[PDB]
Amino acid sequence: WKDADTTLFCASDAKAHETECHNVWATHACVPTDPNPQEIHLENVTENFNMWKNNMVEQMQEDVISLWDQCLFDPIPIHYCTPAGYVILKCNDKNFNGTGPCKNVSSVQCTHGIKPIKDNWRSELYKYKVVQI
Amino acid sequence: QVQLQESGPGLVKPSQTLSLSCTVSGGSSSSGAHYWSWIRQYPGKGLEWIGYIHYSGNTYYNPSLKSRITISQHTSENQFSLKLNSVTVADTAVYYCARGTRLRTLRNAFDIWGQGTMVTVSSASTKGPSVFPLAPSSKGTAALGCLVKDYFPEPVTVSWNSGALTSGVHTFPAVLQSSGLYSLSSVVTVPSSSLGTQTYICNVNHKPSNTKVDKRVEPK
Amino acid sequence: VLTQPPSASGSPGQSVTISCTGTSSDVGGYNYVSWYQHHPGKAPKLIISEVNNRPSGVPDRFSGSKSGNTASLTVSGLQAEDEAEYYCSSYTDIHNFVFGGGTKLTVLGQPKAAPSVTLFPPSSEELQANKATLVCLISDFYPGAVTVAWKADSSPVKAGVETTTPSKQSNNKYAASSYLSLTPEQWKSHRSYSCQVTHEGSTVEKTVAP
Repeated sequence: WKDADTTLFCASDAKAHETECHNVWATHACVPTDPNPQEIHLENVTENFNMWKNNMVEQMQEDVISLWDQCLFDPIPIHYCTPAGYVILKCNDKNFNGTGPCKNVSSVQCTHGIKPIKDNWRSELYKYKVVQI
Repeated sequence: QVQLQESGPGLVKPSQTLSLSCTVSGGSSSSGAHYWSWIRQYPGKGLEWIGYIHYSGNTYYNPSLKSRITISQHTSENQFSLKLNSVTVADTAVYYCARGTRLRTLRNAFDIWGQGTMVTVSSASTKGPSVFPLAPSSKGTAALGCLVKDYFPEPVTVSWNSGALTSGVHTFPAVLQSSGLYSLSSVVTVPSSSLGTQTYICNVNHKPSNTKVDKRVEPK
Repeated sequence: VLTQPPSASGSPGQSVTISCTGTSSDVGGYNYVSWYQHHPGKAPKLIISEVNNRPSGVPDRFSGSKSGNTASLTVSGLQAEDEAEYYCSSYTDIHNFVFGGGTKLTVLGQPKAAPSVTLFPPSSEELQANKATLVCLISDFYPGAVTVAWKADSSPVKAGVETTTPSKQSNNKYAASSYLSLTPEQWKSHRSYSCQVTHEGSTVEKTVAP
């Protein structure tokens, strides 16, 4: 793979039928969540992450803009995912801080379900990285 | 690379049930978080969203189709399909399949389209045309024609004075009436210098019904 | 359900703008307006997405916008390859979409010409055979983008009407045809019959009587 930058999409379990502010945004912005995502253990290999250079903390926050844009009470989980030809590498190291080496990586299709401030995103982002197949 | 190929019938009888199939080929189908949509263009008019279905199996039809409609998927053979019921001549259109995206910067747009496939609704079995003339007079240039009305199916061929007269000639696209029958015009502009003098004949030709009509066109 | 103008023209080099009027729940309720370029017999190309976003491989010179409920697409610096038909769509409500009628962008390659309207009455032969059709012939005009309407006496009609889409002549100019079918009683009950064609804000109108 190459470590690269691409246009992501969002997915949620939002209800089409109802008025809670960003249920309303998500129904017009995101797709439904697949109840069984893929999680593939990296055998053996290690890669270098950098929460500070992650252009998922660059597209997130632009969707948070359009969220409030039309917004004006409970948040639900939103997932961020990659298109064909790309995939998300996830760091499973427990004393990982955000940067440097990470021996236990795995690949995921979408991120975890995120409660909704760049720093609040990075509080959960840290372990995610995009590469191109 | 990912293109969309629509297959299906050209003709269907009224009250029946059109069903078209679209084959993805690049390229994902099931694989992606896109939406797989059906859109028809009434040539001119003219453009209308039918519905789509998501990789998760979620269907979203147009509200104005009171249960005349279902859409479904073959995760397997990377293809999907629409089944439109109880069709009338109204449903005559070009049908495009298209990929709807919910990526950011492309949200609720249709990035990939299909080249389109023409679908015609009509009861009619093969019928030969009625060739009616369109006369000039002084009611310099004059202009006269042949109305080739009520035939099926297409095509029809016109030519004036056995192909000798080519200059000033124009034949129109055929036009499907609510009946289910076609109709077209052929017309030529001329030196009215020669209306009592030069004879003018259109040579209609309808191979489907093995009919050939040659109509005299003259003044008053 | 959205509203565009039929034609829109400019000469090579110039800049052209195209409206697309909606309602507060169509456009102006969502930032999901799209624009599609459709060359004939070919698959439509998406060119603007989410109001003003050029996809990859779409030139710098196409641009979107919306004021209130009227989205708008601009083409800066025309070239021959831009001559096509352009549609706009907007998301609307829980999963639904609306389109405009389409706009013919003609990149002017020759003098504009107003349409010549010849309106043939039903022939003897056809009348004697029970039926009657009025043939509007529209000829020698440019750009190739018109609109026809019919009138009985001076009342508008759309029952029993079919129309050609503008087609090129041997002299690189455009032609089109509209038909009005009716029973001969309808023909000689009404005082007169009018075919009127709108070509770029002008409106020519021929009339025949029994």
